[PDB]
Amino acid sequence: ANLRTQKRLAASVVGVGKRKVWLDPNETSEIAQANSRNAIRKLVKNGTIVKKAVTVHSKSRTRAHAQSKREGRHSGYGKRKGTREARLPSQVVWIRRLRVLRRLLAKYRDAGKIDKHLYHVLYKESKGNAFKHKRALVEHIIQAKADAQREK
Amino acid sequence: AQRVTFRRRNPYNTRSNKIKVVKTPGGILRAQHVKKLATRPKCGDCGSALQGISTLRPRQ
Amino acid sequence: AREITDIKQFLELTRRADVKTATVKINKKLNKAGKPFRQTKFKVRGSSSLYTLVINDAGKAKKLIQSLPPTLKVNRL
Amino acid sequence: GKGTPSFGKRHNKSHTLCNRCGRRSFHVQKKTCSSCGYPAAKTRSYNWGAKAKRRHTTGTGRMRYLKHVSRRFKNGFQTGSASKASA
Amino acid sequence: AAQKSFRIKQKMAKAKKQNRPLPQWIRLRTNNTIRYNAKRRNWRRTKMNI
RNA sequence: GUGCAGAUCUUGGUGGUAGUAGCAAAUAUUCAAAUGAGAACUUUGAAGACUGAAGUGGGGAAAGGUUCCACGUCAACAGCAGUUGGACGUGGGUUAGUCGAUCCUAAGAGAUGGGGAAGCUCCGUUUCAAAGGCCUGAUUUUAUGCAGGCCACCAUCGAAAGGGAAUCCGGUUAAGAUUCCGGAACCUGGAUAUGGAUUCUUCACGGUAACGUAACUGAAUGUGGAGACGUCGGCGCGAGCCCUGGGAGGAGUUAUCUUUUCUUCUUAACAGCUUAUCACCCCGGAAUUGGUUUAUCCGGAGAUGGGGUCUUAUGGCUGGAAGAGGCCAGCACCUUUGCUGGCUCCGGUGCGCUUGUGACGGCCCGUGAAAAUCCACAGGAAGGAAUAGUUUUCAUGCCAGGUCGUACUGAUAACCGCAGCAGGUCUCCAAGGUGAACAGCCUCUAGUUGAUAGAAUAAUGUAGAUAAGGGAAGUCGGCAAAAUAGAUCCGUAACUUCGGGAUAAGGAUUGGCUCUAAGGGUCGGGUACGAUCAACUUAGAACUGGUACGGACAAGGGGAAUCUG
RNA sequence: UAUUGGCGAGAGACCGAUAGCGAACAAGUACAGUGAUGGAAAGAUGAAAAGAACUUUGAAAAGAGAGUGAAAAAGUACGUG
Repeated sequence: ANLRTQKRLAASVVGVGKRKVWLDPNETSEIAQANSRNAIRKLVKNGTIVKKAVTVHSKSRTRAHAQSKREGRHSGYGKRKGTREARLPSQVVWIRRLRVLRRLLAKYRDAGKIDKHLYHVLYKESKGNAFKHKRALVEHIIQAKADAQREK
Repeated sequence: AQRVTFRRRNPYNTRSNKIKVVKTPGGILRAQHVKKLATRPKCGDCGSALQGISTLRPRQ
Repeated sequence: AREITDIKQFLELTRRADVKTATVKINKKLNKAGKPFRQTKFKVRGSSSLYTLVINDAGKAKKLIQSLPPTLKVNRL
Repeated sequence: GKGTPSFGKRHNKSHTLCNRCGRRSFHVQKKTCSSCGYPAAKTRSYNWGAKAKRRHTTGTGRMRYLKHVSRRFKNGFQTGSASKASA
Repeated sequence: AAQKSFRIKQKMAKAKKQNRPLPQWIRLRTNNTIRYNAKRRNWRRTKMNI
């Protein structure tokens, strides 16, 4: 027999590749007469040609490994191959931090915790430095508000 | 991870050959060809885009 | 490809002398938290566009199919 | 790199079909045929091309009109019809 | 080519019909000396040159 | 045209060599069944592998021309074979208002009037030319003569990647599809009828304004916009993909374990409502300077602020539209093959990848096309209702949209290389892990498993390696190989054009496991904190092992000088 | 008076298929080259297909017979060879 065109037709009828259709090796006389696509669509229905389900590619050894990165493993010096700027650019670190310090300063200003004159000083020091994080800005605001009240 | 083709016989990435990938009701990806974007009309004196005017390609 | 929202504007559409046909499509849906209800779609086919009227109250649906003209080739579902 | 690697870049026809002789001698950019020519009503032929006239001259084709001129002359360019005879 | 002019598609249309052997009744004719089609073309043996 | 052994004679045929050189790149095949006279090679199944998504995948441009597909078939071709084939014989197949050509111009090509040249022809492309037709009047013989007014541009060809009217989804074939079929749209040209609108203030009203809208007359001529535009960098946003949670189905694993592993959960064009950076308007009038970007620019030429208007890229909802597509289950049956049910749900995240886009910024002695075409404005020529008109840039209605191409390959077998040649040949899409990575290495989808085979394992090769002790003694010459190599931390010389040299040189660390600490988002405070959610980055500590840890992969040898550019 | 073209005739101490025109033949053909151009090879069964009915071996080409023919020492690989 020659079931090459029944291999090709069934891959188009089912909707998979030719590597995922299974022709019955005991019904080769019935498949060899299926010259049409309406005849192939019959042979899928009575089980002569099946769909041959997908080869599994499990991500479980990824998800088990990715949990340990979340727990903190595999990040030692012998596990890094890129530079520190390659893994995480210092501009992105600065962008994260400076968008934090502008957001708390804008939040403090319209909430009424700080006024507009204390803001505009803190806007330009945060654009400079000495506010390493959100904690270092807040202890500065706490001190400067208390000192201006002590100065009052 | 469903790779896609052009739909016309221009196989090059020209200005007239833009592609947005859209999901069809057949559950597959298919590319659709997007026309080039309309500019706003500009003012005859200052050159700024003048408001209240719809931005269409010129024959529309 | 156009929704009609006024039910009396939908009724003047059916006598526009190009609308030979229509259809009544029934969809089983839920009323936004719980129990199911019956929504019906009254689609008339004009000569250049299809007009749709969605009716959520299945009682008001019954008073509308009698309000259709007797000449319209109404295709239920 | 001038032989078989360089031969793979040959996919742009210098010459296309001529409308006067069907030759594929019509140079596209020059817009002229190298065998007969589309410009200049004078068919390209030279006396140094003795074989080249032999392929293209009269008699080599159909001669849809010149087939009958020598026979039309022999009867002295008649007009009319032969009327009738016996048998 | 795959997007052609009609003057090119006309010349393949003719050369398609000339892609056949002799009619076999030809060889039975009186004083026929034609034994086979001596102008047969094939696409991978001789290009048409348009 | 008369005698051949010679001319590296000419043409044709034929040996020895010789069943010899060889048919060895691209990891790789094996078992069984079928078929057949015959199977290492054809088909099916099973297994093992490979390409590893910058593919051996899915499409195209040039080119080819029917190789596409079916049936029959094996003399020649597939440098073994052959029942197979891009072969042989016979047929079948390419369906468009919307995809292209067609239209436009680019660099350029090239007539006409002219001027050269004995002439073939050359120059020239608006020239020293009497260069061509546009909107309506006047006809109520009647066909279009003639009357106002304007326009003066002065051929044509040249892009299947530039410009450009308009189509999407689902299904179908042996081979066609944005082309056929079902549904649903849009454009152009054309007639046209009704409704809505306008009108007694004739050619609309509202808003302080930006401007709004279902419309809301406007010829000649003029002005303007769109078409119409560089490159790089970072940021914001969207789309698709990736990753992930619950749930509703199915499949796999189950000695033991695993609320587990894999998979379906989709929504087009078009249309209505809504939606934004930028920009603009009104109120107000700012130093105690304020706003604000990742990037320092903006404000009395009017900031911050309060209130608004617009562009609709883009997104959300609804229609299209669940009836489609997907995943399942239950019944049926030599059948065309059915019939009937469900479910198709709600989220999350981001220096992710690709891409589009916006506001910007850098750069230039580089500032990064044109035209067709379309619209607007100015102007107010002209036609215009009240006993009744005006409008067809609003809604619906009616008709038509020609011609040509459309199959397939696009290459380790369809192209060019004398060929089924390890060469050459323009481009789109682009999964998971490791990792900085579109590197290498492994896998998923899809696709191949093609390249003459069998048996032995001499010499000498070719490709890949390893070597005790010495370490260039080899050699023209350290040629070839080895050594080094990623990241983190330390430490870096002469010299210098002060920018570099510089990864200088030279050292140390690196796994696994268990912890610690720091770095965030959103919510309620009348005019000090807490709840909660979600990230991978960096630093440190203990323990542990045949001192191993960039454990494969990947990956600098360095220095002191001379000649020279 | 000229006449290697055209058309129609008649000839020859010419050549006889590697000769004679390149071409006695589907010859300016097949084929090559981007193109200008280049450019072949190739005539003969027999008087007549009378081109081998039928049998046998073989998967089949074909073999062995049988036959036709004056002759298969003429079998579409065909005069002689």
